[PDB]
Amino acid sequence: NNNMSLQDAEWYWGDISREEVNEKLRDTADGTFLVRDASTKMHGDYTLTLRKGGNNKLIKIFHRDGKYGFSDPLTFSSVVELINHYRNESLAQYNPKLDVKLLYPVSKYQQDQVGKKLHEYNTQFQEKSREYDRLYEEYTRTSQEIQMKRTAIEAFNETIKIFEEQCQTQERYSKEYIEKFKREGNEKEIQRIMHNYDKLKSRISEIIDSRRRLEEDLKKQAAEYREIDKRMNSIKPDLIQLRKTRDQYLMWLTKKLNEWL
Amino acid sequence: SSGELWGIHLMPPRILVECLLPNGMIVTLECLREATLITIKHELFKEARKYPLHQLLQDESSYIFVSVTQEAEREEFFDETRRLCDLRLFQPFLKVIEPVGNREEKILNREIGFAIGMPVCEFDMVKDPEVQDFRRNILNVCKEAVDLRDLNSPHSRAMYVYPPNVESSPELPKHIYNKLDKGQIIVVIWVIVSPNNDKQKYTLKINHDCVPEQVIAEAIRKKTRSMLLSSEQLKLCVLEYQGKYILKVCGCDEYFLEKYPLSQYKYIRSCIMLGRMPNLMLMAKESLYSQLPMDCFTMPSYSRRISNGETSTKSLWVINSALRIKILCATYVNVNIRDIDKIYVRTGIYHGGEPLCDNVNTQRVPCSNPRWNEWLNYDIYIPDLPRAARLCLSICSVKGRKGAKEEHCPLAWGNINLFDYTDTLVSGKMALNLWPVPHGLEDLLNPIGVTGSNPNKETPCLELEFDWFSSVVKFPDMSVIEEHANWSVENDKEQLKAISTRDPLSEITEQEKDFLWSHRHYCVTIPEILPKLLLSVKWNSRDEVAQMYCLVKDWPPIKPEQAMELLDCNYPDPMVRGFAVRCLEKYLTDDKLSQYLIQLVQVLKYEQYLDNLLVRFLLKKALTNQRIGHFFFWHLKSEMHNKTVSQRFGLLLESYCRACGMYLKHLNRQVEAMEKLINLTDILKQEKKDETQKVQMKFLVEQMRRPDFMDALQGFLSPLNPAHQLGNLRLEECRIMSSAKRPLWLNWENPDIMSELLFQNNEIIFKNGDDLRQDMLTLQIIRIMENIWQNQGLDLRMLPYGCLSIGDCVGLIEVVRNSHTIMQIQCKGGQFNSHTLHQWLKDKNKGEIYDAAIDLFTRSCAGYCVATFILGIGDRHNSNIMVKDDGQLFHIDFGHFLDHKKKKFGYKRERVPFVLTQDFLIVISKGAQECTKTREFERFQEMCYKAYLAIRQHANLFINLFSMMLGSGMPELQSFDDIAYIRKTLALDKTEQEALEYFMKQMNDAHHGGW
Repeated sequence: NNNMSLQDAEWYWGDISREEVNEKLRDTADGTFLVRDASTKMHGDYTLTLRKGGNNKLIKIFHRDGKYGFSDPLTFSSVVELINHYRNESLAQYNPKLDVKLLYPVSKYQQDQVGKKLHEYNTQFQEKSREYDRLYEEYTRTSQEIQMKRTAIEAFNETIKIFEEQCQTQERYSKEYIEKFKREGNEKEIQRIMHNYDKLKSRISEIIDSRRRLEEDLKKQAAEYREIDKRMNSIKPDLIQLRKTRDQYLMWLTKKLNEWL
Repeated sequence: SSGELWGIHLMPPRILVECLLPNGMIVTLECLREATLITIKHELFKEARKYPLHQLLQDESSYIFVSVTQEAEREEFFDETRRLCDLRLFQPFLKVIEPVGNREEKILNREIGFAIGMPVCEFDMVKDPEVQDFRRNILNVCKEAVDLRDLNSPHSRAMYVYPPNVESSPELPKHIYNKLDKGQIIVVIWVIVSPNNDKQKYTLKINHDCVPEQVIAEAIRKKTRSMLLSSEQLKLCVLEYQGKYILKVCGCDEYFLEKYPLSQYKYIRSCIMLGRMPNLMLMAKESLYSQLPMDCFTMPSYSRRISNGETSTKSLWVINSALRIKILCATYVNVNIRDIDKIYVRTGIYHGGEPLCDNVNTQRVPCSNPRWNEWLNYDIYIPDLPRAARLCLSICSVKGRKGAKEEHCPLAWGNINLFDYTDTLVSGKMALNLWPVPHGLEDLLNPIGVTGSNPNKETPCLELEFDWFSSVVKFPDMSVIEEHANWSVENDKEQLKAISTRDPLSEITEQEKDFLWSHRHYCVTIPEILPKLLLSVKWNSRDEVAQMYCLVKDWPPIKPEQAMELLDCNYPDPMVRGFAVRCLEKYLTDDKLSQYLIQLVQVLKYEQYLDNLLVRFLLKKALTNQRIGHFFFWHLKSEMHNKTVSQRFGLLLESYCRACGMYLKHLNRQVEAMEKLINLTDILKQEKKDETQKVQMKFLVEQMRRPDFMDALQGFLSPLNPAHQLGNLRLEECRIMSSAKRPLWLNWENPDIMSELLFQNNEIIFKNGDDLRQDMLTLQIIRIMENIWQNQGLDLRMLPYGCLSIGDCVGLIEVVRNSHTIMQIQCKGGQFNSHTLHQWLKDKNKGEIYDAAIDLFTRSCAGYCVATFILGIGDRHNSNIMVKDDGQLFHIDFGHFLDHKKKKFGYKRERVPFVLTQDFLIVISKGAQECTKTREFERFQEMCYKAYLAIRQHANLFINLFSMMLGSGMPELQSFDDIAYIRKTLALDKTEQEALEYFMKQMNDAHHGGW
C-alpha cells in the first residue's frame, strides 16, 4: 500500500466503546473487521474486532519497541501495514480458526448520500414516539381483557354443561311421575312439575343467549386486537430507524449542544 | 360475586342465589351475604318438602354442594362454613351431586389453588410429560424436607417456624466493639408476665459473646436473689430451669432458639449499632411448643401413577451427518400487506448467548403466502451439539424500499430446546406457538427468552420438521464422555492471577482464550478462574467439551458469591450449573441465601428444564425455613402475572404449598388481605379519577366500615416482615395520599402483649400501578453495600427500608418513624435561607447529642452520595430525600437505578444525581459561612473516598447480581450494555489510583470546585 497516516484510517475509530462496536457489528457477514482502542486507556492498545461465526472476536495488537504484531515475534512496522497484510492474506500464519480473510471494513466514509439544520429533526421525533407507546398501552389492556373474556366462555361452558345435565336428571326421572300423580290432575302438583320445568328451561335459554352474545362479543375486539398488532408493527421499524438518525448528525461537532435541542 | 370479570363488585343488600336439586328441579332462594352453606341448606330443605317429589330427598347432611367459580372451574364446596360472598361465584346458582372422593385432599387442593392464584386442575389437565414428571418427582425433596422438619421434634419444628435471625459471620467489626463497656452488653429481661401482673425488668451486664443459655442462667440468678437470699445450695438447684425458658425479641415474633453468640443475632447487633438498649423477654418453652400447630404432610393423588422401547435408542456421537431443520409454514403473521413487503424466518443454533454456528435465513416471502418448506442447513455436526444447545428462531419482516437499507424488524420469537429432559434429541414433526417480541428490543432473535410454546392460541405458530435418524437419539452418558476424555493425548502464573482478578464482564481476547485453554490444567491452582475458563472453551466441539467436563468434575469448590455467577444466562450447561449448585449447598449460609433469594428466584428462568438441581436445592431450603419460605412464596407469586414463567412458577408454588405445612393458613390470610386491598384500589382508581380527596376518603371509610373487609384485614403477618403481626386496624390514621398514583397508607396495631416499649403502630404504604421491582433491587444493593461498609470498618449506616412487590405493578413499602421530606422541612418555619436545614436540626436536638446528630448526618450523606453516584439512580430531587429527626437521612424513590436517561436528551450523560446542596454543606460543616476548606468537609471527603474504594473492590458481586437480575424483565435491565453503566461508574478498567482520580473529578464537576 503506502505509508498512510494512522489516525485518518478508513477502518479506524477512536475512543469508541464496546457497546457501539457491538451494535454496529450486528447481522454482519463473516470476515468483517473493525479496529478501535481498548477501554484500558493505555497508548498503543489497538484492539481489533473480527466477527466470525456469528459473534465478535477480539484480537489484541501489541506495540513492543515500536513494532506491531498479534503475538511474538513482532515484525510489523505500522498497524495500517499489518491490517493491509491481513487483508491480503487470510490469517494463515496464525492458528487455523477457519482462516477467514479481513474483507469488509466498517468505514465511516463510505456512508450517507451548522446549528440551523438540527431543530427541525427533533420536533418530529416526539410526536411519533408517543403514538407507538399509545398503541402498546392499549395493547396490554386489550390482551388482558381478552384473557378475562377467553375464560368467560369456559365459565359459561361449565354452567351450560351443568344445566344440560340437570334437565336430563328431570328427564331420566320424568317417567316415574307420569301416571301416579296425573291420576288426580286438576288439583295435583302435575300443573307445577311442568311449571317447574319451564322455569329452569327459560333460565338456560338466557345463559345460552348470553354465551352466544359473548361468543361474537369476544371476536369484535380480537380482530381489533389483531388490527392493533397490525397497526403497531406497521410503525415499529420507523421508531427503530428514526433512532439511528443521530448517528449521522453527532459528527462534525464534537458547549450546550445536548441542551439546545 | 366480586372479581368483576362477568359480574360486578359485590354490594347487594340481599343477594339471590338459585338452587338446583338432584331429582331434577330448581329452587329459588333469596339470602344474605353472611349466610353459610349450611345456612343455605336450611332454607333449601325447608322448601324441598314444599316442592313436589319430596320422597326423593335424602338426609340433610347426606350430600354436598357444587357450583362454578370465576376461574371457569367446577368447585365441590366441601367446606360448609364458607360464607356466601367469598365463594367467588360466577353465576348465582348451586347444585348438589353427592361427594365422591376424599374431603381433606380436595380441601387442601382448594387451599393450594387459592394461595397460588389459579386452580391446580390446570396443572392436572396438561399433556406434557415433563410437567407430570416434575410434579411426580419433586415430592421426593418435599418429603425429605418434611422428614427433616421432625428429626428431634419439638425442637426442629420450632427452628422451622421461627428460624434464628443471625448475622452471617460471628466476628464483630471494630467500629461497634468500642461501643461496649469492656466488651459487655446491658440487656433488659422481662419475666413471668402473666395475669398475676408481676411484670419485672432486670438489667443484666453480660459479655457480647454469651449464649442464650448463659443469658437465662444470669436472668434466673438475678431473679432468685430477691425472693430468697439462699443458703448457697438453694441457688445451685436451678439446674432444672434452663430447659424451661426461651428468649424472645420484645414486641416481635423472633425467638432465640439456637445456641449462638448473642452478638451474632441481628437484633442484638442492630441494637448495638444504632445504640438502643436490647430489650428481651422470657417465657415458658411449653407455651411456645403448645402454640405451634401440628405439622402434617400427605402424599397427593397424582402420585403413584407409575405402573417406547426399540433398539435401546442410539448414541449421538455415532452420527456422521450435519444438522438440518425444515421450516414448513406459519399459520399467520399479523403484519400489514401493502406497507410491509416481505417476511422471512431467521433461525440459529445457540448455547446460552453465543451462537454455535452462523445464523441462516429462509427466502423472503410475501405476507399473503407464509409457506417456506425449506431445509435450513447449519454448519455444525450432530456430535458437535452440546447438551445445552437451543434452537433460537423468529419470524422477521424486511422493508427493502427507500433505496436499499432494509429495515429488518422482529414480529415474533421462539426457542426450542434441542434435547428433551430425557436426554433425547428432538426429532419428528413439531409445532411452536411463537412468543410476542418484548417492548424496546432491537435484536432480531431472542435467545435470552425462555423456551416452550406460547400457551395463548391467538399467537403466530410455525411448523418445524426435524431430521429423523431411524431411531430416537440420546445424548451420551458420562461414562462415554469420560472415555472420550483423555483421548486428546514461569511468568504465566502472574497472568492467570491477572485474568482472575478482573470482573466477569471485562474484555476477553482471542489470545487470552487460547492461553486459558492451553493452561487449563494449571488453572486448578487458581479455583477463581472458572468463569474465564468456561468462556475460553468453545462448545461447538466434542473432545474439548469432554475435557472441560473432566476438569469441572474435579474442580475445587469456590465462594458462594463467585459460584453464584455460574447460574446466570451465560452458562446453560447442566454440569457447570450443577457444580455451582454444589458450591451453593456446601458454602452458602441460610442468611446469605435470604440475602440473595430474589436473584436465585430470577435465575430459575434460565433453567432449560423444570426439574433440575437448583430448584430442588431452593425448595429444600425453603421448606426447612419459614423466613426463607415466606419470601420464596412471595417472589414466586409476584412473577405469576407473567405468562412466560407462569407454568413453572405455578408448579413450584404447588409443590411448596403442598409441603409447606401449616403456613398455608397465614399465606392465605395474607393473600386475602392483599386481594381485598387490590380490589379496593382498583375500584377507587378506575372510577374516581376526577373526585376530590373528600370523596375518596368517604368512600374508603364506607368500604372499611364493612364487616368482611375488617374481618379480612386483622390478624395476619405482614408480608414485608413475617415476624411482625398486623393486628387491629385503626382507621384514624389510614388515609389516601396526594394521589401520585393514589397510594394507600395503612396503620395497624401490635397484638403482642409485651409491646408498649416497642412501636405499637405498623404503617405500610400500599402502591398500585407503580413497578416496585427496581426499588427492591436498588434497596438490596443498598443493603449489601451498607453491609460491606460496616464489615470494612466504616460506620456509614443507611436505611434500606422494606419494599416488596406482590403482583403486577403493585406492592408494599415500609414506613419509618419520624421522617420529613426536605419539601416538608422548608414548608414550615419560613424565600428559604441557606441555614434552614442546619437550624432545623439544631432545634430538633441540641446539647451533647447535637454532635451525634451532625456526624450521623454526615455519615449518611457520604454513604448515600457514594451509593447514588455509583448506581446512577435517577435524578435526586429535593423531594426524594427524607431526613429523620435523629440526623440520619435516606432516599425513597428509586425510579430508575441505571440512569435509563442516557438515550434521550443527548447520548452521554454520566451525571451525578445526588450533588451536595449548599444547605447540606452548611449542616455538614456544623454551620459556617464557608464550607469547602473546613476540616470536617475533608473528613467527609475521606468517608466518600473510602466508601467508593470499598465498593470498587467488591464490584464483582454487584456485577454478578445485575447479570443475574438481567432476565427478570425490568425495562432498564435487558442486556449487559445496561450493566456497562455500573461497570464504567466504578472504573473497573482503570487501575486503583486513577479510578479515585476519576471519582474526584466527577465529584468536583458536581460541586464546581477546583480543589
